[PDB]
Amino acid sequence: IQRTPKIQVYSRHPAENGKSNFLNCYVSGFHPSDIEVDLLKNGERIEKVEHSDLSFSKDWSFYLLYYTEFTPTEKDEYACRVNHVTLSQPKIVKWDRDM
Amino acid sequence: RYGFVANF
Amino acid sequence: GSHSMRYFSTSVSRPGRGEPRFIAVGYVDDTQFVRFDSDAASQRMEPRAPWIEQEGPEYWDEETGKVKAHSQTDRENLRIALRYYNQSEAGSHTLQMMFGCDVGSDGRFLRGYHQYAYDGKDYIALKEDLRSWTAADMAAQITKRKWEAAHVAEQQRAYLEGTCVDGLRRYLENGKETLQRTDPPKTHMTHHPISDHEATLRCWALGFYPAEITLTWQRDGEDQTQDTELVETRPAGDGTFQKWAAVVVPSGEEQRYTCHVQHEGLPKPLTLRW
Repeated sequence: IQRTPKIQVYSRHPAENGKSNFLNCYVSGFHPSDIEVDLLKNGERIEKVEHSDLSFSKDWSFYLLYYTEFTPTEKDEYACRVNHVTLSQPKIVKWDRDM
Repeated sequence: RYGFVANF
Repeated sequence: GSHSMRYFSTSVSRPGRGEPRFIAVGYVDDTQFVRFDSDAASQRMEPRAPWIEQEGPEYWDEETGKVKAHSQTDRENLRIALRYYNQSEAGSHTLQMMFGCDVGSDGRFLRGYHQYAYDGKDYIALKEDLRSWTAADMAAQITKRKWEAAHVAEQQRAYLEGTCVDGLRRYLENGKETLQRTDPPKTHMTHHPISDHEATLRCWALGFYPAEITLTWQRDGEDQTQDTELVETRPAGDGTFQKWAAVVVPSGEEQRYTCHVQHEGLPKPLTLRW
């Protein structure tokens, strides 16, 4: 059994420039449980990101939430970078506040 | 309140 | 509605590091309330929501002992798996375990669980009757016969209809205002052209609890099936959840379409239109 991570990058609250918020990367549906997740700001890894306790769904696939406090701006670009044994290369998903 | 398990 | 208590534990062997990790997490419905991590310094069951801290010092002592017993036994079970499958300790492997119970809205016992997966696949599971097992393969059949001779089923049934249910009822009373709440979804819609002739309507639900929610699109009163995209429900990180549902519609026709939002905390469903 090897299962590819689903990835969602999003903010805790609707994003408003200059307003403090939380940037989330939710990874789910993956197996095995070893996974690398980084939050990126303009391509640079953000320091001291936190994550939830390892848990799993009914089909036994794992999920984790990675998160950091951030204050969105007009020009700053955020993304989540994920590496897992099922991938050919680390996957980068951009944050799109207007989704 | 936690339970318990056995060896395989 | 009805309520659940679940403990989810994951054991992973780590050749190279040399020593396996066991981590267990406890939930009531969609609210995590405890964790134990064999890698961590405390070597204690720890609170992960404030409502459980109504419990006294003896709770943390006893729960720590029980989860440490589980940790030892499942880490031993990884080694037993190696024997049953004729596998080398050179590889990393995963053993997942779930147990817990469901009660009704008035606390009545509904259902109990005690089940394992090895390397992502079912290994063994206690059946709904709480009196027999389903073994997924030859290895599991060895465990099944052993557990049958040792009457593990009766032991689990006793826990599941006793301690498990007693604990869950206790939590539902003590943490009543947290666990018996319904936070209804806050909703809005977005619109994205795909081409000159199709566009995406996306219906958003934010800030809701519990996690269960139904987002549906209909054109003129019937389903959309595989014309509708439903994303996995996700945590906001603050104890609430988020979800969206999307439909691709003919441009200029953003009105044959309605988003209906249905959630346990909504007296009446929502109806959204672009």
